[PDB]
Amino acid sequence: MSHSLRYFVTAVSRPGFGEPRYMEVGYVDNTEFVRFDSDAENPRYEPRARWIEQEGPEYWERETRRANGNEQSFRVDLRTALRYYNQSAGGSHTLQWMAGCDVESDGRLLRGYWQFAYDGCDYIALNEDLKTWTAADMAAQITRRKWEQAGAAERDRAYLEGECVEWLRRYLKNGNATLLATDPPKAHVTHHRRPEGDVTLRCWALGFYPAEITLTWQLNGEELTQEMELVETRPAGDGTFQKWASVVVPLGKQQKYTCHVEHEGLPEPLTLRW
Amino acid sequence: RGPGRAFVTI
Amino acid sequence: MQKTPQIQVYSRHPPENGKPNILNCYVTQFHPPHIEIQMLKNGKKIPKVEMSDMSFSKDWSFYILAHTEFTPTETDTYACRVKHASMAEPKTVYWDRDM
Repeated sequence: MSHSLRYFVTAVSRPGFGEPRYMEVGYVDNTEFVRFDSDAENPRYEPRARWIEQEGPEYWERETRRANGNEQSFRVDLRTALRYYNQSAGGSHTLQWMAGCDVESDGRLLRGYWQFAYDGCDYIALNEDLKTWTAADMAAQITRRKWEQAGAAERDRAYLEGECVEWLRRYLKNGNATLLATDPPKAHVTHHRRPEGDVTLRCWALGFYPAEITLTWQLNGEELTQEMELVETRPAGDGTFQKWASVVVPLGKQQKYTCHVEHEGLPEPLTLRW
Repeated sequence: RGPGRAFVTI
Repeated sequence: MQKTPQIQVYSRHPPENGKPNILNCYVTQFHPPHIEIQMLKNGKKIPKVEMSDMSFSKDWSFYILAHTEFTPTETDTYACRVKHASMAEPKTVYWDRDM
């Protein structure tokens, strides 16, 4: 499991405020490099990273039409949504598109993606086998059918495997310096000796990349969850990231709980304590 | 390159 | 559904009184995509509220990050007020280096 090209899309039906806000975001690992925010002066595809900027006019243009077109197809979807739900014409909503490909170091994608979400819940998604859909709610059921006969997956599958994998290695091969740069976390626990007879150890993990990580605590070997506390992986801005997990402990056990840090940059899973 | 809703709606 | 935003008011660089910096208000785990983020310095609002991001996680859960250039001191109090649908009132979150 190594690299990916993930494209994030959001259609936001803002009733009365005009046509839904449409936006596309391009990703490789945890890096936004391209964007398309409907509400813009020059509505071209934006180079949201310097490395991609090497791409010619043929690219940005060949992409603008891509986005702009999709915006229209979404408009339809949004409109059609209400119908499928008897919902008020004056109600706002969101249609989310998440399509990408997780390609392995050698070169073969480990997984292709093409999924949907209306507002927040999963709507319909192209399964693991890359050849079949999934219907969350009854609405999606219509779609699975619609898409089955039309052979919608076939058209997609060849992208995730095609231009996705094909453009992935290129986006990397021409901007790998800027990209790749893997960083390990520099963890360490803190010990707040607050009153109430209970002290809490906080295990931070900083300066890492990729963002994707895993962090935990182990009390004398015992795994613990319904007691732990972990903040979302917040970005450090400087290409790096931060994060942490905390566990309350009775003032006097301390040596009994230990934090774990697993990350690509790390050789073995980092175990520590206070 | 990004994917495209191939005008294959809901 | 309608999920609650998990705010985090931290700094882009380890805090040093006098040493300039960046204050991030990385907001996450929230839905719908509408939200309002204000970076406040001593109660008042921060003019150049440089904000950035606007995307979402695997579980669809939206995310965005605000960030103003600032400088710590012992006194100057900084916080980040987030107003969002999932909540009844704008939750304000103060800056706390010591963690």
